[PDB]
Amino acid sequence: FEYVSQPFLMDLEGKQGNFKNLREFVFKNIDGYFKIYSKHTPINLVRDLPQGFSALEPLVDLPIGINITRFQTLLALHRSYLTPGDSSSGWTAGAAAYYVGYLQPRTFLLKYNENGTITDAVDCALDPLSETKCTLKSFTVEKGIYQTSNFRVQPTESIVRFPNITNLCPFGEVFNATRFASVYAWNRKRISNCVADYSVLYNSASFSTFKCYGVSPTKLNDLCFTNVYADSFVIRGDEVRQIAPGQTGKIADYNYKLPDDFTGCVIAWNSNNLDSKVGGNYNYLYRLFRKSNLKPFERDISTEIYQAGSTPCNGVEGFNCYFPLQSYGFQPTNGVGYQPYRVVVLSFELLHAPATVCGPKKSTNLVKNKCVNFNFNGLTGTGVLTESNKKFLPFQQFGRDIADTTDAVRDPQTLEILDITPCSFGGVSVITPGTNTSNQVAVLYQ
Amino acid sequence: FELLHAPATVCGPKKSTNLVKNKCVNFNFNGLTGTGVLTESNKKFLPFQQFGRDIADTTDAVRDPQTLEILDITPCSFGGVSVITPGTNTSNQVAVLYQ
Amino acid sequence: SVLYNSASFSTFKCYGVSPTKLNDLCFTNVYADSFVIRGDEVRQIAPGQT
Amino acid sequence: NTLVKQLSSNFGAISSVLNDILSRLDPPEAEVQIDRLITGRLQSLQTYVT
Amino acid sequence: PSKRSFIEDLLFNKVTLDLICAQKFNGLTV
Amino acid sequence: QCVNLTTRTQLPPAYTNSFTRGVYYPDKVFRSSVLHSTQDLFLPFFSNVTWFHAIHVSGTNGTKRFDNPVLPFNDGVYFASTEKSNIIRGWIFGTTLDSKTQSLL
Ligand SMILES: C=CC1=C(C)/C(=C/c2[nH]c(/C=C3N=C(/C=C4\NC(=O)C(C)=C4C=C)C(C)=C\3CCC(=O)O)c(CCC(=O)O)c2C)NC1=O
Ligand SMILES: *[C@@H]1O[C@H](CO)[C@@H](O[C@@H]2O[C@H](CO)[C@@H](O)[C@H](O)[C@H]2NC(C)=O)[C@H](O)[C@H]1NC(C)=O
Ligand SMILES: *[C@@H]1O[C@H](CO)[C@@H](O[C@@H]2O[C@H](CO)[C@@H](O)[C@H](O)[C@H]2NC(C)=O)[C@H](O)[C@H]1NC(C)=O
Ligand SMILES: *[C@@H]1O[C@H](CO)[C@@H](O[C@@H]2O[C@H](CO)[C@@H](O)[C@H](O)[C@H]2NC(C)=O)[C@H](O)[C@H]1NC(C)=O
Ligand SMILES: *[C@@H]1O[C@H](CO)[C@@H](O)[C@H](O)[C@H]1NC(C)=O
Ligand SMILES: *[C@@H]1O[C@H](CO)[C@@H](O)[C@H](O)[C@H]1NC(C)=O
Ligand SMILES: *[C@@H]1O[C@H](CO)[C@@H](O)[C@H](O)[C@H]1NC(C)=O
Ligand SMILES: *[C@@H]1O[C@H](CO)[C@@H](O)[C@H](O)[C@H]1NC(C)=O
Ligand SMILES: *[C@@H]1O[C@H](CO)[C@@H](O)[C@H](O)[C@H]1NC(C)=O
Repeated sequence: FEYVSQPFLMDLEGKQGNFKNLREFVFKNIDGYFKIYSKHTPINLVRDLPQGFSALEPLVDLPIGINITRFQTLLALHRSYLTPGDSSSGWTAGAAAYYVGYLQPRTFLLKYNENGTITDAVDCALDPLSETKCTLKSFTVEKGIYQTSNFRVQPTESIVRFPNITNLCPFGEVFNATRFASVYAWNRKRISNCVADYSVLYNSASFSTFKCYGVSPTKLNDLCFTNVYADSFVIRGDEVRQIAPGQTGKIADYNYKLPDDFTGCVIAWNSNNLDSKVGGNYNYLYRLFRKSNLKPFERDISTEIYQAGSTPCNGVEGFNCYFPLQSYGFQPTNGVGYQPYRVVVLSFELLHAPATVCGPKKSTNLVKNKCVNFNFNGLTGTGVLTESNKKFLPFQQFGRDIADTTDAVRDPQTLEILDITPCSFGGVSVITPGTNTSNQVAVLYQ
Repeated sequence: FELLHAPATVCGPKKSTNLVKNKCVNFNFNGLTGTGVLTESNKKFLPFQQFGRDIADTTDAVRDPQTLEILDITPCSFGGVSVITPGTNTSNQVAVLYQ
Repeated sequence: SVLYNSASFSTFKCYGVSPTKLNDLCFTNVYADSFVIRGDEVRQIAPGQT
Repeated sequence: NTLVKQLSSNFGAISSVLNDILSRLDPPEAEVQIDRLITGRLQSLQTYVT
Repeated sequence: PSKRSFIEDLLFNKVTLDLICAQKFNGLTV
Repeated sequence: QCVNLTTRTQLPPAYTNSFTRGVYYPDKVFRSSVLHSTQDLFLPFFSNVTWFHAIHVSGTNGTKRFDNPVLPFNDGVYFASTEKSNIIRGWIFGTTLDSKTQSLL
């Protein structure tokens, strides 16, 4: 980027007397655009800024698209017979002053004149009068009491509480086992009394299919579950596309049907260097025919002759009689849709029992009597914590209110009951005798 | 892509037609479409200003991309219709009133 | 019912009607189309697709 | 009492607690659920005002 | 201390004006 | 070409109230005789803004200032200059301020 304007010849004589030129600039760096706004005005003052109001018009919007974090101004010094010395010392500088101010996101109420020139503005956070003016959308307010805004005490700390569990449960066995089961006889595994490690599992082995419903994969390390389940099978590539709730498919897909509202996700990866035999591998078996559909999360091990035709087969395997179970044909040399994939399903459930499986958050100290953030096994919010007098039976975890909101909880570590009472909050009222008479106001917190 | 940030600079080959004013017609100003009367405007635009809008967040003034001329936009006259009738029992004559 | 699974079809999924319920509805003048297209073109044989 | 009770309703979303939705869902999938909750509570407030 | 006649006291005792707190925590004020 | 100027005199910075300066047009849409409420990067009213002046004070060992120190950019800059003999000329924006990264001039 380079730009040269038309040539000119500015005056270079050092003027005496008082300052007479004021030059205001606004520099912004937004979305790769360097925006410059400029304004020039004749003045007469020895220091400080004039009190008059003035607007700034856009000049250039240069599209560079780079960082700008530090900046420095350049000054032109004077050399003559009155400044003896070398280049480092033989110099003088004429009188010149400059002011630097920093912007920040604010809301302004601007007034446009008939010609569209901004002649006045109000900063909505300077003082109660300005905020009231912004609320009413006017530069003058009559007398009375006005409801302007609200307030709330900001939190001062954050606390995290997790159960005292140290042993890391092995996800390996359901992932690096020498052999798994068939599609129809899909296996199940329970996981409990664990500290979860979904972090490294996401990207360690360069998985193929990883996609989750009802929970974000990056947020899996922030939630506490109970009795994490695991499924397992190996199946063709194409059916992997319909291993998902609310989706139909073949009878093998009806063997393992997911519920409409399923929390968790499926993890699939490639398998050709262990499930491919030079002579062909046919150990794995799948279903091909059934009477009707199956309920979600249901297993079948029944093996009976399929009897769709109007003839009683009675185990003859004759014409119009088919064995419902068929064996997959897997060879190292086949189509791209013919290599088996190993699939494991993780399912989750919430708010049923004390938490037992969740990730490694270092539990922090407990601070009470001051309303702060908290995290009680995934129960977040804000509020003052204090001792409670309500007696919990040994099997009870927490209590709730009419508004279906938590107001009492049990500390997972020391098994202590605590109350929850959010910070004090309210509206704000401004009492003013009107801008016409005076600019004094009173503030009332209700 | 991005829209409504500056005067347009990249778009396809539409052969620009002649400018007709004082009769409410369709228009197309750099992707700004609609219907209305175009007429000369007295509102002064600063050199950096493109067009003007109103309380209802609809364009009312625009700048001609070719000759850099300011034009107003006013939708065609419209209103309701009222029928005055003495009843089907008596006669089949009616009167019409545009409000 | 028999056409659903007899010949081990590849692409089968229906719009505005559930296939398992196709045996419960009465129609008039059922139409049938016929052509051959490659693998990619199959994915956009669907309403509201270019 | 009815206005306060109206906060304990799904309105079609997965959960009726906004912090729960924010805790376990990324913004692109959380926006629709939050919108459903917002429109339900907006109607519940307009009825009381009327 | 409250300068109300006897009949006014009887009228006040016959009208019955935590439930309130739960309402207060959801932005509802009286 | 680089020369390190000498004979600078130490001087603590001085501050001045910003009054109501720093309002610009936030959009290129014309509006007439209306009030508009908009949120944007604006300089707050009545704020301390840093002040420098480069002047050669007469007398023996007078205060000689050539104030061009590196300053942060943050989210925007409002730079005002009062001039009589055209001393301040231009700006340099950058991150490392050398050949490693680009720098606007
Ligand atoms: C940095 C110091 C600086 C100097 C020395 C300066 C000088 C300067 N700027 C002028 C006009 C102007 N100068 C500019 C713009 C610029 N001028 C620039 O030096 C730069 C970098 C820009 C652009 C960002 C414009 C737009 C005018 C015309 C203003 C007008 O007539 O509305 C003029 C002639 C009119 C006059 O006397 O007011 C002078 C002498 N302006 C400055 O801002
Ligand atoms: C001006 O001063 C600066 C800082 O004192 C000089 O930069 C230093 O130069 C020496 C010699 O090359 C290096 O060892 C230092 O690491 C430099 N410091 C920094 C911060 O870069 C610079 O060389 C001087 N310029 C001159 C004397 O012309
Ligand atoms: C603008 O900010 C400066 C810097 O924080 C303020 O100057 C400080 O003033 C206090 C009280 O006099 C001193 O204790 C500090 O030492 C000053 N800071 C420095 C860096 O010296 C200044 O007061 C602020 N503006 C206003 C109007 O208060
Ligand atoms: C600016 O460039 C750098 C990368 O070269 C980034 O900002 C740096 O961020 C690191 C830590 O994230 C800091 O230690 C550096 O100090 C930052 N640079 C500077 C100059 O402060 C960043 O990618 C770029 N800025 C933006 C907005 O993308
Ligand atoms: C506005 O424009 C008119 C001409 O269009 C001009 O006479 C007037 O001075 C301008 N300023 C004000 C404040 O009216
Ligand atoms: C865990 O640690 C806490 C505090 O150190 C202790 O009270 C508790 O007995 C430990 N064990 C369990 C199971 O919580
Ligand atoms: C299975 O065991 C091997 C051998 O240590 C290991 O490299 C691999 O990560 C394990 N699989 C898991 C942990 O899923
Ligand atoms: C109140 O304002 C009006 C015009 O806004 C003015 O005429 C009147 O004098 C003001 N009241 C007083 C007491 O000055
Ligand atoms: C209106 O209708 C009634 C009933 O049919 C009839 O008696 C009467 O004459 C009608 N009016 C006139 C003006 O004919």
